[PDB]
Amino acid sequence: QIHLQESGPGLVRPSETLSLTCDVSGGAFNDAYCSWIRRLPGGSLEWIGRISGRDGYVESNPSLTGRVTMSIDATWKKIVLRLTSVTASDTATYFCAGETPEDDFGYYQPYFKSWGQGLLVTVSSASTKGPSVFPLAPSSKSGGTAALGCLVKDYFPEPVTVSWNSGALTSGVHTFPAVLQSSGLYSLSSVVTVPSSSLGTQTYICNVNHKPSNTKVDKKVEPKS
Amino acid sequence: NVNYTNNFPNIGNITDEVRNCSFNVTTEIRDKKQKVYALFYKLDIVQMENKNS
Amino acid sequence: NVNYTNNFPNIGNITDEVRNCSFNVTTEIRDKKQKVYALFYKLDIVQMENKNS
Amino acid sequence: DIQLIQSPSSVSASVGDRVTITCRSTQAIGTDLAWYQATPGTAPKLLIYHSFARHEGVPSRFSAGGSGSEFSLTITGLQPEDFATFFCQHYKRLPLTFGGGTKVEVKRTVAAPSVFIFPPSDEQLKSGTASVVCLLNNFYPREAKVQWKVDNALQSGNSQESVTEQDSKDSTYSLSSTLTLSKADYEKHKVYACEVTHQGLSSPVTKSFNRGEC
Ligand SMILES: *[C@@H]1O[C@H](CO)[C@@H](O)[C@H](O)[C@H]1NC(C)=O
Repeated sequence: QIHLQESGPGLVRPSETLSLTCDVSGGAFNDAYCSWIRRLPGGSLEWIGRISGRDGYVESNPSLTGRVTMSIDATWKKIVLRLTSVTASDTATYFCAGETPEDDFGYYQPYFKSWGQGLLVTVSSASTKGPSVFPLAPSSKSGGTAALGCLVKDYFPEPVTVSWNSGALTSGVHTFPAVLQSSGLYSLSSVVTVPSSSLGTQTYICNVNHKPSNTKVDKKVEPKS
Repeated sequence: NVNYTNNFPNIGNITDEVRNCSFNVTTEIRDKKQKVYALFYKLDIVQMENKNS
Repeated sequence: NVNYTNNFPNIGNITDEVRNCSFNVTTEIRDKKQKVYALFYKLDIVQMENKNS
Repeated sequence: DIQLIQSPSSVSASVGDRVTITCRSTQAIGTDLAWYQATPGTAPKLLIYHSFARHEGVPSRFSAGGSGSEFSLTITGLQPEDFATFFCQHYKRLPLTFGGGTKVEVKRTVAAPSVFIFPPSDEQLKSGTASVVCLLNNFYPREAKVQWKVDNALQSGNSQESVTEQDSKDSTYSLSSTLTLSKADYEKHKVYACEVTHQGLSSPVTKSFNRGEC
């Protein structure tokens, strides 16, 4: 079957020539073409230059004409790229896709059907280890509700697991989406939705379940009036 | 179509007497071709080799 | 060109009226193609899709 | 070389609505345009190839068609799975460009939020940066226009604003007003105030912050 999977090197460092490998589920591209797809975080996405599976020809993004190179050989299941000069806009979810070999309307029309797993490959400029937790103690125990929370700044690598109350979530807990920073590190402010009825008794301990650290720093509601 | 087709003579139908044919036409993209379909009678097409051509 | 050019009418010049077109066509040999560049006036040329050629 | 506006940018609809998305192309591309369904967390799947040929497997609810520079994909039987963005892809000329982004949203679960002020705890004050939060809980839609005054000014970046995506248990939105500002100017401005209004809020309120012990 023509099913695709790619991981390459994962999260990388800027100003370096990365190599994002990709694989096939046995559907050899003997006549079809393979291609890359870059999907920016949210919103739109951009197409990276496709490859000619049958021949040795390489097509590229006009703005990135010389930046992309791939390795092709007799086996059709091994497609690995050699993207050069990774930039700040390369932090996106890459993809693999297979060109239509034949159809009743046309033959090589790019209406990609087979698609890969897809992973978020970033361009974070530094490792910078892991996050820290910041409480959100309310003024009271305009509004009558007092909502606590947490702030987990500079977490790496993307992603890092977070839960609540050792997994024993009580009611309507949630987490904010991942947002990057200008320096390259990833920060988040894990604040939970709080009802305007049960106050002074509810507890929302923040479970930052980082892979090496895995700490469960306490966080409760207290007056700050 | 209408199956009855008001068949007074009931002689038959064109089916299995014409060969609905298509051929490639060039395009700007490298190695990409379309189909320009047409209908031709069997008396104006022959096959030499390369079955289904 | 020279500066004055003896501009009797002062009406303009061939710029924005002639185009430098550099296409590629065959020679007398059926298997030899060369980039032939020629000048054609804008009244002899129409613009088609992919609006850069 | 052929950008695709794909207007409108956003739309909210319920199950089995009659919302349509029209793809705006910079030049005529004939009928060479494809479609994709970007279900959250998954790769896009082709929906309408050749701009009118319905893909195999998927039903005929996708009332698509059109030729020239305009293409509309109207959905009849809207489904919970179909609530995802759509990207129409042209393939007539190189390079290939995708759609501009058309996120589709549920119409339901109109819930109102509750906003409050929250002073920094010990960990923020001892650390370099603290935060003043005007947390928004269970609101709708994504038009939370939080206003912040800091010495007669508003600053971005530290205003870590990222509204959560639509939920399935509550199908509403949660957003916080975290202001990660260092005490050099955070603690400098004694009094803060967040000005928020929301159409889901019948009576939007403005919350003002008092410096720490104050
Ligand atoms: C004609 O020459 C141009 C210039 O390199 C080239 O791009 C084009 O492919 C040529 N046309 C042919 C070989 O038919």
